[PDB]
Amino acid sequence: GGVVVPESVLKKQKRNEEWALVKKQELAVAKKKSVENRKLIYNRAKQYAKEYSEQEKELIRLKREARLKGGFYVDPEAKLLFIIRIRGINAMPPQTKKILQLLRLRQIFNGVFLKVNKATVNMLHRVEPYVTYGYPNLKSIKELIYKRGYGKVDKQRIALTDNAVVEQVLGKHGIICIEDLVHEIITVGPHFKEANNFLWPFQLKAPLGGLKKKRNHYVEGGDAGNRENFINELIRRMN
Amino acid sequence: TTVPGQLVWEIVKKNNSFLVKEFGNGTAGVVFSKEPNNLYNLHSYKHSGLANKKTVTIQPDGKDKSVLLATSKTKKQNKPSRLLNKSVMKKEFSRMAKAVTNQVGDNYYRPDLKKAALARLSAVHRSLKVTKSGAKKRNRQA
Amino acid sequence: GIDLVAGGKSKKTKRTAPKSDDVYLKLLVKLYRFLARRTGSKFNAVILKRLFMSKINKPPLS
Amino acid sequence: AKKTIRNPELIRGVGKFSRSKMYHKKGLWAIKKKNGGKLPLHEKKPVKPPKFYPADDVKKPLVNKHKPKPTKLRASITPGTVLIILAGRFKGKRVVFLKQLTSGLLLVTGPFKLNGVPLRRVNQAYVIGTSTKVDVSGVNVEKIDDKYFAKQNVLPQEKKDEQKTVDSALLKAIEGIPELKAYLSARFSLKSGMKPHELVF
Amino acid sequence: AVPLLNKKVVKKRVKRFIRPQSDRRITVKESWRRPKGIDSRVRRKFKGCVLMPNIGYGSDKKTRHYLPNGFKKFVVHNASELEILMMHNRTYCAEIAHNVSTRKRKEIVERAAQLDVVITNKLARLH
Amino acid sequence: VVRPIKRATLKKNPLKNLNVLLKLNPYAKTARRMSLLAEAQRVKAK
RNA sequence: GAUGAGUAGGAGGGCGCGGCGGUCGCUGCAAAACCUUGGGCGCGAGCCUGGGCGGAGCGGCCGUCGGUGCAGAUCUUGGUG
RNA sequence: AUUGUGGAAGGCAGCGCGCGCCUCCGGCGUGCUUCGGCAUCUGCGCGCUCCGGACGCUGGCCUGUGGGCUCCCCAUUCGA
RNA sequence: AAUUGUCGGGAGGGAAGCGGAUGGGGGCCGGCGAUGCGCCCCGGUCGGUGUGGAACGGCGAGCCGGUCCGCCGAUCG
Ligand SMILES: [K+]
Ligand SMILES: [K+]
Ligand SMILES: [K+]
Ligand SMILES: [K+]
Ligand SMILES: [K+]
Ligand SMILES: [K+]
Ligand SMILES: [K+]
Ligand SMILES: [Mg+2]
Ligand SMILES: [Mg+2]
Ligand SMILES: [Mg+2]
Ligand SMILES: [Mg+2]
Ligand SMILES: [Mg+2]
Ligand SMILES: [Mg+2]
Ligand SMILES: [Mg+2]
Ligand SMILES: [Mg+2]
Ligand SMILES: [Mg+2]
Ligand SMILES: [Mg+2]
Ligand SMILES: [Mg+2]
Ligand SMILES: [Mg+2]
Ligand SMILES: [Mg+2]
Ligand SMILES: [Mg+2]
Ligand SMILES: [Mg+2]
Ligand SMILES: [Mg+2]
Ligand SMILES: [Mg+2]
Ligand SMILES: [Mg+2]
Ligand SMILES: [Mg+2]
Ligand SMILES: [Mg+2]
Ligand SMILES: [Mg+2]
Ligand SMILES: [Mg+2]
Ligand SMILES: [Mg+2]
Repeated sequence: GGVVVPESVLKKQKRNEEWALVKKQELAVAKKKSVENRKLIYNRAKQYAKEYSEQEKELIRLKREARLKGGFYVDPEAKLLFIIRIRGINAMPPQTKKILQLLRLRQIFNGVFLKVNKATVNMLHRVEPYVTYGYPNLKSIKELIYKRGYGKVDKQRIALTDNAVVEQVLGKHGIICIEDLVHEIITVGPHFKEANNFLWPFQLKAPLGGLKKKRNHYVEGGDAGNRENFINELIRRMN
Repeated sequence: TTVPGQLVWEIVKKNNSFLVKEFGNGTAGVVFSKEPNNLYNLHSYKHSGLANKKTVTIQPDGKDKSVLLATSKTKKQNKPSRLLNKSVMKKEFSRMAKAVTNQVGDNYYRPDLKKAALARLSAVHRSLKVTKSGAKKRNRQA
Repeated sequence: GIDLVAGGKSKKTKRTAPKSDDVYLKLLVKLYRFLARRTGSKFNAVILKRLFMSKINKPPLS
Repeated sequence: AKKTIRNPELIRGVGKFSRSKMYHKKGLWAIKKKNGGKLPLHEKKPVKPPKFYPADDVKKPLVNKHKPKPTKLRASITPGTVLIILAGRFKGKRVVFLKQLTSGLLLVTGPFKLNGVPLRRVNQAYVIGTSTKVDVSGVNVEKIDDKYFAKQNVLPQEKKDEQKTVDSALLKAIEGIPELKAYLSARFSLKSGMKPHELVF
Repeated sequence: AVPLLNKKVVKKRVKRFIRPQSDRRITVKESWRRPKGIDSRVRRKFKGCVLMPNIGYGSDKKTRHYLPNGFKKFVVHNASELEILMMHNRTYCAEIAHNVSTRKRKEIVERAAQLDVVITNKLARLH
Repeated sequence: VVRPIKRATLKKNPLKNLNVLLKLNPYAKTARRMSLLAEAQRVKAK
């Protein structure tokens, strides 16, 4: 009754369901893992949000406390910098050209974060007229990572459309969501080097409203050098 | 075929009497194959009528809107005069469609060519109808 | 402009296929292209690469 | 069953109450008790041979999740509002807005007696809504719809009578406002030094 | 026959690339030649000069070589070669070769109607 | 011994598209609701 | 996923000319060449085609070969302003 | 204002209505709480949405003085 | 082909030609642009489960099939 199914077809069909069964189990296992992760990242994001507000109020309280006692409160030195290249790639002296490459600033208006230490600060001092930098606030870090954040996966530029991209590279370091990535950058945590290097250099646009004078230092009324908290004002117009 | 089909494809894929190439070897290049046992006349190992022991032939047969359904015999690869198992069909399209499905897919002869064979049968059958009566619609709508 | 070398492209050349027209060698290459891809075996990957190599890069063994 | 929505939306897509609050309001705690301390589990909701086989596999477009929404009505346009037509044969004429049809077009009347504009559909993008309002409470146009303006020349007498019935109830309201009859009988136009971006309507 | 192609054809450039100074000199033909001169302003790409063809002008691969009618051309020299397009009548259109006799064109045109194969020049030399 | 047989997502701005933001940061919904409710109380109080 | 300047220079993939070994064709119901404000294809070298002229040969494809591609040389011969 | 590239997936994410009652802009049970609240209970089924890249409707026109054009001549602004 | 006459179109305030963008006037193009499809009945035409023959096939002695002819039944396509 009916054409006899050849042995080859039966063998292939038998293995297909086994692969389908194993493949099907992944969705159930992955779905449960995903459900738990959503609660995890939700609580971490809630915890991070509380920490940011506490730090802001903690700084205000300390400054007021010093005022009441008649002394001074020296704010902690900035731990994080955001550096933007403001000059082109023409007529590059060899030393500046090398340093900008180490900072991953290969194109004008590209931007990157940089941890603050004597080694990095001295490097930055040697490319002062080619860059402008300062201290990014929480808002700036959020906008950059959320709007123009791309992850380097296997030396490829991948848009941070889902938290799976972040976990694929930084998962072993405990960073599983974009909020974890934001927290690591802002606080300069133990895994800042991996988290920051994971971020592709930000491809910012030409500033809305333009620049004053790229050839002069920000102190002289130009645009180059350290502008401290005023980098945030520039980040709004370039992001 | 008398040698493995994969070996034959390596030999005939570059040059054979049925290979039709036009417009050079640049982007404009167009390639077709015109062996009678190539359903889509495509120059590929899948549809090749030279590099496959099991091949399907569907073409008009003689007169009276008859359609020939011939399949190459697996044990007669060295006997050209008896390689084809011809079956002349002169019934409705639905009956012919079932016969093609039975001799191509149901017996696991060339299941990968079932879609091509039915389309080939559909094209051949339609042309026979037009020949008997003549063109009546331009088939340009949609 | 972008400060890269040759637009970030590789300037290295390696054999991605045999230079020979031997039909049997190409069949072996097809066989071991499949094995390397579907198994991830380091042995298969090494075998596939050595099938591309020129005569002097495949010296005889006594 | 529930008579009102449990979670009002502060903004589009965000509810007023959190998940913890909704659990109390949904009553899942009560449902759990009635089912032996467990939330009940349900079950998932449980041809002709072709006459021609195409040679090329057919391609079907991917699914698009966006669904069109009904055309919005400009805030300046309210029932009884006087509208100025900006295009077509009736360009410049002032008509009375009656209602918005299901297609999103506006149902307007001249009225036909005053300016010769009958019951007609006018696209919202080609009209300007003025600040003049004429009462249309006594006007009944429930019988009018999109199908009333659909093709299938002499105008049938049936539509002429329908125009008069709607027109008659509107003339009395118009006559109440002094100088409104003449206002609706004259077309709007731009004179020398008249700047549209400065005009108040 | 209904063409299978559905994407619109976008021509990056419709004008031809004329050889520099072919207007000035009769002996210099219009077929493109890359200028090799050291001072050539065309080679150096000064604005307001003749444009040179480069790969950037490449047409979309999905609409490349498609005629305005929506098909690709295949040149046919007899009835037998016309039958090769039976299964590609929604993609390829036939064009009878310029040197085919009027007597043999009638056979090709008649056969193409039966196979529903588009002929681009079916009215050629029949008057 | 063979292993089992095996397109780019259009990036959207989470700063504008709500659902995209919630996909990356589920807590963003709670922050949004609290800010809206907090503002409503202040407006009513004034 | 990234990326695109290029003289001298190098290399790759292609276009075109004339034979040879094969293969598939066209032609007195009109081949080659030539002409055209006909039409189309290719980034481009070029290719396909309508019409005309002409009146007897010609082309595609694979391989292989060469006295194989011109705007210049106070270039050669011929012709013409 | 510019733009719809893709044509295999109803996936991912966030919610709503049912599966328990009430006087229904809301109310009724544990845990935690800064007493405002809370991803603490928040599972299933069927649906919705800013959710793995545009869909829908209407008209005009279809041998016309129409439409299209890479072809020809010419004009004009910019370039040269 | 250079070059020349003629007829026709057009332009021209001390060069002309050329790149790019439109416009005017020409010339050219019906694969330049469709007219089908689905479901109904009127008629016409052409073929239809189970058993008999003819020439064969797929899988490997034996199972599993289609094509063509004829005969019944079935009475649709
Ligand atoms: K030959
Ligand atoms: K020509
Ligand atoms: K040759
Ligand atoms: K838009
Ligand atoms: K038309
Ligand atoms: K000009
Ligand atoms: K002349
Ligand atoms: Mg400089
Ligand atoms: Mg960049
Ligand atoms: Mg501006
Ligand atoms: Mg300036
Ligand atoms: Mg300087
Ligand atoms: Mg670039
Ligand atoms: Mg270079
Ligand atoms: Mg072109
Ligand atoms: Mg120079
Ligand atoms: Mg000719
Ligand atoms: Mg280059
Ligand atoms: Mg030749
Ligand atoms: Mg000429
Ligand atoms: Mg040739
Ligand atoms: Mg010679
Ligand atoms: Mg020579
Ligand atoms: Mg010369
Ligand atoms: Mg030279
Ligand atoms: Mg000379
Ligand atoms: Mg001389
Ligand atoms: Mg002289
Ligand atoms: Mg599309
Ligand atoms: Mg001449």
